[PDB]
Amino acid sequence: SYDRAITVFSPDGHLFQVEYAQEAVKKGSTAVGVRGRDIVVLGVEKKSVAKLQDERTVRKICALDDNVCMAFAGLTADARIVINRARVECQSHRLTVEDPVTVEYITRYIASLKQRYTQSNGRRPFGISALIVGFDFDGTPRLYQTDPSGTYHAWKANAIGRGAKSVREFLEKNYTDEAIETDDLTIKLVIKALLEVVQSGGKNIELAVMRRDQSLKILNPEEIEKYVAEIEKEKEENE
Amino acid sequence: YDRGVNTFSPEGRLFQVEYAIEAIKLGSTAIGIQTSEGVCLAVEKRITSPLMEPSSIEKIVEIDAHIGCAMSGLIADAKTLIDKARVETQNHWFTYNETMTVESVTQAVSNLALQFGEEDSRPFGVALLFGGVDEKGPQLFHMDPSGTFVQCDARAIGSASEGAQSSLQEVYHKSMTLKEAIKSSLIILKQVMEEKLNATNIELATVQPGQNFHMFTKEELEEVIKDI
Amino acid sequence: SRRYDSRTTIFSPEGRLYQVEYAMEAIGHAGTCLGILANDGVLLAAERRNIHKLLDEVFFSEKIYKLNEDMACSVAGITSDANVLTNELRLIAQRYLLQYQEPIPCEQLVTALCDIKQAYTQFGGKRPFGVSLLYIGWDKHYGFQLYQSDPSGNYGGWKATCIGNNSAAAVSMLKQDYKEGEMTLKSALALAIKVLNKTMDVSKLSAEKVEIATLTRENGKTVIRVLKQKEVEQLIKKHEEEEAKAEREK
Amino acid sequence: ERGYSFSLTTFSPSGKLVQIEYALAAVAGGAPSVGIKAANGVVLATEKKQKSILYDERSVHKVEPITKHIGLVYSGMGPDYRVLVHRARKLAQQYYLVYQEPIPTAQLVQRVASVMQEYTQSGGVRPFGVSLLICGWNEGRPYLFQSDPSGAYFAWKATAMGKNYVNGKTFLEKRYNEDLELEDAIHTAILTLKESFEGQMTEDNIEVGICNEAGFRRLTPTEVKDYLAAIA
Amino acid sequence: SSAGFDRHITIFSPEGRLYQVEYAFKAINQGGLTSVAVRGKDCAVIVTQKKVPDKLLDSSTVTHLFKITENIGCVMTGMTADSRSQVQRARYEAANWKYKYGYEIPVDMLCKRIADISQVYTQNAEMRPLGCCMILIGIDEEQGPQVYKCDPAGYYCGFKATAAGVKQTESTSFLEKKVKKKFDWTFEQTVETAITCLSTVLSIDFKPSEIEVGVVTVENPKFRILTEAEIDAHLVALAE
Amino acid sequence: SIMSYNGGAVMAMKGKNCVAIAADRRFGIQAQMVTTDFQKIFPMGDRLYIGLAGLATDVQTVAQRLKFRLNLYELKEGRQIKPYTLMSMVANLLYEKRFGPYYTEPVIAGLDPKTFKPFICSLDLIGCPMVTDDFVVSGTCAEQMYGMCESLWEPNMDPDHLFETISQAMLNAVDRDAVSGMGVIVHIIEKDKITTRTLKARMD
Amino acid sequence: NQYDNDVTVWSPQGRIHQIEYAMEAVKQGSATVGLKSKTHAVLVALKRAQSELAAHQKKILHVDNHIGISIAGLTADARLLCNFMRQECLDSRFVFDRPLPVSRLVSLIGSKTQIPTQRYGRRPYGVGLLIAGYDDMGPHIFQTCPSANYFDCRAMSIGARSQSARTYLERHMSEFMECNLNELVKHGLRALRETLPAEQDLTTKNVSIGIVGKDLEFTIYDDDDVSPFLEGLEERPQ
Amino acid sequence: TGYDLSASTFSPDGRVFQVEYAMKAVENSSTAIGIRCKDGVVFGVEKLVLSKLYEEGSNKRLFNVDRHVGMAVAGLLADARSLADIAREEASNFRSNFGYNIPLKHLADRVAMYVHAYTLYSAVRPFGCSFMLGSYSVNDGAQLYMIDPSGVSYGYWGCAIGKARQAAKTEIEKLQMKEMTCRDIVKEVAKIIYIVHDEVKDKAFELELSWVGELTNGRHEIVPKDIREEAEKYAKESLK
Repeated sequence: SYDRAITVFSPDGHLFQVEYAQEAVKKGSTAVGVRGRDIVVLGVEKKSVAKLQDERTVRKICALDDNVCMAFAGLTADARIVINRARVECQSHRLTVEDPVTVEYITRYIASLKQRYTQSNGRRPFGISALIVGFDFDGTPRLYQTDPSGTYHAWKANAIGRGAKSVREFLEKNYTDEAIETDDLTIKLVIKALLEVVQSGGKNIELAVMRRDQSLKILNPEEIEKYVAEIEKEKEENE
Repeated sequence: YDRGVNTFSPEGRLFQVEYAIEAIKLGSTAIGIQTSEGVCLAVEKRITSPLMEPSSIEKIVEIDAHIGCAMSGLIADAKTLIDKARVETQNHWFTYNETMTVESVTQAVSNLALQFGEEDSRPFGVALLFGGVDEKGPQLFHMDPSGTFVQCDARAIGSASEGAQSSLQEVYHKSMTLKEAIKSSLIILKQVMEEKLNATNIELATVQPGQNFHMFTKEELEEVIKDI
Repeated sequence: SRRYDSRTTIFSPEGRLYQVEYAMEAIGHAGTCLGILANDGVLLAAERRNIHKLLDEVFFSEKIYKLNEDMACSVAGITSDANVLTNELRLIAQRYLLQYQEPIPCEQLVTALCDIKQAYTQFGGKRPFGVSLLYIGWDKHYGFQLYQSDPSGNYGGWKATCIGNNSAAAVSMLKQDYKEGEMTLKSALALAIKVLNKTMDVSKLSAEKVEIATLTRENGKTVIRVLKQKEVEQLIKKHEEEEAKAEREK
Repeated sequence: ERGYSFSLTTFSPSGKLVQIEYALAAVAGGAPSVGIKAANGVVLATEKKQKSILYDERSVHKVEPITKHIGLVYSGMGPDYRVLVHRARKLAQQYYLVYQEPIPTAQLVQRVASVMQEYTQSGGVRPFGVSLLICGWNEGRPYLFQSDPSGAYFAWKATAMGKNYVNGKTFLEKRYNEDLELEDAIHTAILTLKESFEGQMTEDNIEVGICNEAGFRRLTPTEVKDYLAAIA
Repeated sequence: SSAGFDRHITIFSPEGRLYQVEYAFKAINQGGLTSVAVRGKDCAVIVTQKKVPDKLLDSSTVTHLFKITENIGCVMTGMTADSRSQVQRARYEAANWKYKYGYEIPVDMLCKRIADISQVYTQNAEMRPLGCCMILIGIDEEQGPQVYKCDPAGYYCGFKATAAGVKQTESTSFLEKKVKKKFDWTFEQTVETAITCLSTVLSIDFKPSEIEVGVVTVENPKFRILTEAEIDAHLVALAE
Repeated sequence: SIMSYNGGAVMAMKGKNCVAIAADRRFGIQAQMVTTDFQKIFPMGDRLYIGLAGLATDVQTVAQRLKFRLNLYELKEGRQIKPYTLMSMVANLLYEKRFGPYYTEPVIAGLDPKTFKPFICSLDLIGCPMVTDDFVVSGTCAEQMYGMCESLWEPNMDPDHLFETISQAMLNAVDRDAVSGMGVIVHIIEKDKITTRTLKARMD
Repeated sequence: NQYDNDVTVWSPQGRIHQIEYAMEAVKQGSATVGLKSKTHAVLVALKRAQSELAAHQKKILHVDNHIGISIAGLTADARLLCNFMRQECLDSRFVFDRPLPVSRLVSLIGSKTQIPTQRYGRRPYGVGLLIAGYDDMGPHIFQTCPSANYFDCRAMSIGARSQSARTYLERHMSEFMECNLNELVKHGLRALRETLPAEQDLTTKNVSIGIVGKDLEFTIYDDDDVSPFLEGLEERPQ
Repeated sequence: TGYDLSASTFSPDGRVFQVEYAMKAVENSSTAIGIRCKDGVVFGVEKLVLSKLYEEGSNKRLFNVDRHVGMAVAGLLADARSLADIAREEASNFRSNFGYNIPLKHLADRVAMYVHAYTLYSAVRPFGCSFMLGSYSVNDGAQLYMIDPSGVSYGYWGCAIGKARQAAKTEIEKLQMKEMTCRDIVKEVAKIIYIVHDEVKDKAFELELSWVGELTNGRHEIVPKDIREEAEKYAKESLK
């Protein structure tokens, strides 16, 4: 019945065109992310190379500033505008105020820019959801998330994309109150979490970590293959 | 047609404003009580996941050092209201060297909500409760998306607010104390929600004349739960 | 008013797009364009529409538009909508040279267009671009490149790509016959004339129905060679000679 | 005003633009015309019959100059033609104010077609109902182009717009060749306009303009009476 | 067929038609009026009737003859409200020619600029396309007199004998039988056929006080509205 | 003045089937030089050059704005630019800043793209074109350059004597100037090739 | 029913229904009664509670030292016209250094509310303003309507079930010109008590009385000072 | 019917019903008549009392545009107030740009073109008012005009606007208005009002008479009929 407008309400108080934007997020590849003691980590799945293209232009993980990362879902066009806009704000903040940009400040900019972009008619909202991970604000690891309605929010372990309900239910029975120290253990938690992929091919995982002091460290498909081997080593205790 | 964006009913109100009241019903419940000793306040967080961080959900914010707040309904529209409510109390101190009164805050807040349309778009979906201690003692106010602004002595809004206000009018009288009214409010809370009442479900907010500090109790609230 | 407006901006109840999926299907009912990498070059191929015998063809190029100095592009879709994008894209690549005095490095030119092509799917009630188009070029940082524009704004860096519903069987052919590593110009030209033999259903591959342009980095110049119709002829007869070897096995 | 700003054209589910295909139907139901590129000139001709014996012939013209070496005709509806004519006049002078040199015929069609593009995409306006034929002899070789209400353009040797254009398209293909003279080209340009004319053809039923290298020139009825004087 | 909103706004229908402008062609016909213009000579004659249904209604404030400039007069058919607003543009832009260019506007140039204003109302939407009609006369030096006619569609032409209002198809059929033997039009041959066409299409044979006659002539190029006495002089002159 | 802030000298000279152009090399503030490799002659297509002299800001600015408009011209049209067409293009660019003008005086020299016909012209700081048949000069030391060219120029000259005439005209006039010098570069072009030579001048 | 959508669309009966519907929003609000003598103009309103322990919503609000207004209808259109009302009152003080004549201020309101009743893009103002004032020629009682008509009157009652208040005013309007404030006020609030259901009484917590006088500035009395006015009254004949 | 929504759309036979709908909204208003003698113009408005609380002179329909120009509106009263302020503002600019009083023939043209502009766009609606314009001068005499909601504006000797538009002008035209003085007109206007349905099926009424001419020296003001009350004394004697 009545939706076809972002300014009208339902007879029971809903915004269906805002709610339909979250349905476009569920067509994307899943991406998870946890925070740890010092090393934060986020991984993505469903690479699926097609035998005839270069793979350095299909990247889903980018950095806004020197100590903040980004992972998204949804459709690829609307993510490029939000990424390119957020690089300007996290650089123009440094010019007006000489501090580095906190991880909390950049998520309020993305949410508020998506906020006013929902209110006026003739402005189709962004059909993306994002994960902002950064251990930037004075040695403290944090990770937030966004929403197409424009609500920034903080979790401690996150999953999005096509099949987030299984992974988020998986991590509640898996994320121990025992803090995952010896950070390869924390990386092995993500590879165990990403092991419940839509097909779990093993070579379709692109994990990216950050040791909170260096830059981004994109893992190679030889170090990640070693972590996939030790996951099968712990699986030998079932018999 | 069937009463679209801006068109009168054959009988009464605009239905866009009428449907804005219904959007508050899917919010979270909250109770504010005015007492001559001060203003106490409570809310339910509605935390879904353990991985979901608890202290990221805000419902009580600090408009100023003597003015608290509470919200329900749409979180996305409430961040716009809290923004200029902090700004125009700060503009008042800039040009008058004095604190803006609690009533005249929401005068400026209710001007901006009655501005939907194409004139220089949609109405809001969020109700508010404002606690504060001005020169006339402690006060408590409430607004709606229709701009209808009124003073209350004890008010509960959000989901299950109808059943809250029935029992709340029995337990209230004019000679309450602040230590009595806090435990009088959370008895109403655990009778309208379904989870076990612990230190992670609810949070409190008190403001006093002599204690303009501390609008937010934190794990001293654990003592109040075990006393009841 | 209200009852006179088109939608162009409204999601589905399932979440898909109503107008963007329509514009991505009109390009399949249009001409055929493809490209192929080499170790020392890159080429483009095109299909001639309206091959009626009362035309002039005095432009020396119809599908190919030499855009900056070292880049060109094919085109597919609405030809009337296509002239707006080319005059803008030459103008994006030229204000970059006013700003830095260095040529545009072949990627952020494409993202500059793909932000313009995206923006009509967003705010403003307007018709999106029904044009997908290819890219060839050379830079200091990566070398020879292909890219694939879309009405949605997505782009991808391909090694050998083509157009869909017109010539979707070519992509199945390019995965079978394009060998990685060695892809040189004489090997790539003979591979390209083999593909258009099947997709264009005209027998014997009349040279007036094709168009081939290349690009070679040559002594620090990056020439763009739109090769004439005289040497299309012997390029066809080389592939016509390959039928004689193809019947020796039987 | 309000500032409505919405276009009246969107895609079909099949992928076609509906209103542009409707505007070509009004083009095909217009007055017929023919244009032939010869080896030394371009010949334009049209069909100009009045609905009454009252209408003066020295008031409204069909063959219309743009510069002194560029002319322009049409097949469609009347009053929409004079808009883009006056648009092409002011556009051709802006090239001359910058470059101090008369505009080539290829460069003019680059910009006139962009004007006809702009009414198809913008808000609330309707596309044109006039197709054109643009001629001219610049830099030795002469030229003959055709622009449609969609916004594209072409480059013809000989073509025909208006009513019965599919009959004139086959007739020009069976009569034209690689080269003729301009004086032979007018002879095959009336014989293709005599295919679809009425029972009488006089000096005031047709109207012919030419393009020599000496410049653009439209013909007075003295020559057109002497040209159809028993030479077919 | 009724496709989309072709019957409501100015868009193309199938078969290339468009209906909101050819509905305005019979928006003239609710006037109950007919105007005749005749060019035969070194002169030019407008003739148009008045329709006075009330004795309380005045006589001087009924006239459809409108003086644009001193050498250019016009008559308006169709509805009255759109007619007088069309003349306000014609009086305005005839003076802009004198200011910008320094001489008197030709009658051919003015009928272009009026029809170009009626173009945009057909081109743009939400703008009502002025359902009225205008007929001009005037003297051009080295060209003789002219008679022009504008349409709501933006189409204009110049021609010798003109009918408008309700009864074009009966009056223009009469004038082709009239103008086929091009006899000596001698400024009373012009006025007599201007009367006897309208006196037989309407078939009234009317009193001297129901028409107006506008005139311009190579001798006195000023626009000139005839007097009731001299209207009666030409009316009894054809009583044979 | 503002023209005398950095100095400069640009000379063009027409030959029989060829044309030559020359300029100085000194860059500097009012009395202090900076470097001896400041480019003042810019190629705008083959067999067609341009020389700029005046304020060193507007030399580098106009040469980039003209290059901005030339590449957009040579892509809408497959042909190259005629030497008459560039003169109308530069005069449009200078006249747009009628009251905020650039402080330079361009000198255009080149051949016809079809025939062998040479072309020389010079413009003012607001865009007055002026074509000649023998020579054009521009810069601070203008009056010394008229004294050399009026006495040494011959009508029909081979590329040998045309090089030797423009060499002696530039060396003897710039050495009389104080704020110009430190090297002279000479371009001599023709139908077949382009020859660039640098001269041995006084480095004081 | 297709004509019942916009302000621009006329009807085949010649009646625009959107203006006819904004009259219905006036009947949603409570009743209020205004009247005047030769020297004193008093308007009396009726408060309505929201809940059992919230404050009652105010009706009478001060405007100028010689102008006070009542309200009935939408609170959104109430304060939007008040901010336009207060701006015009202080401009004549700043420019002319005189107070406004009351009769020409209301003509500015009818010009203000006329544009959103003709142009598309803004609904008419649902509002029921009663106006009392003092120009140089004595007191005035004015009313407005969302059809942008303003009526001068000597007594008026608008709002919910205000027809029964009008019947009391018509059979006592001959007595209003002579009596002074000790009964002129309680001539007015005897008219409010027929706009009530017959079981409850007009108390001190639900009524407001505003008095502007010839020598008296406009003063709002509520909830404490109503007790010298409610003394000396009879009950309803039940 | 159907396409009758916008004011910028045509019917299939060629008329705009949104103008037609607004004309018969003036029909439901009470009767206001106008008449002019040889040296003045006399207005007259039948105006009915709403219930009882009307305060004897409120919301009048006899306006005052200029020093010598006033209105006699009927229809939607609020729409006539905004239209009267246009004519007040239009006559002020003619004073400030030309230095003398506005002629009534030029004033009615400026107003009717302004009413015309609200009958063309889909954003706005046509007015729902019709009114009169009367003035007097020594170089022009007395004039009396008439403006419909469509914008047609021309002159009368007498008119009526309201329910009884036809029922009043039947007995206006049996007066010898060409030679009477406008003091004898005032006692004759009052009987035209009281014949046709003053309070028969209605409740009550009150007569208003405006007044301009030679006796006022060009001023426009209400009658001193309060003085000597002679209009009602002479018209109520026509009961038999």
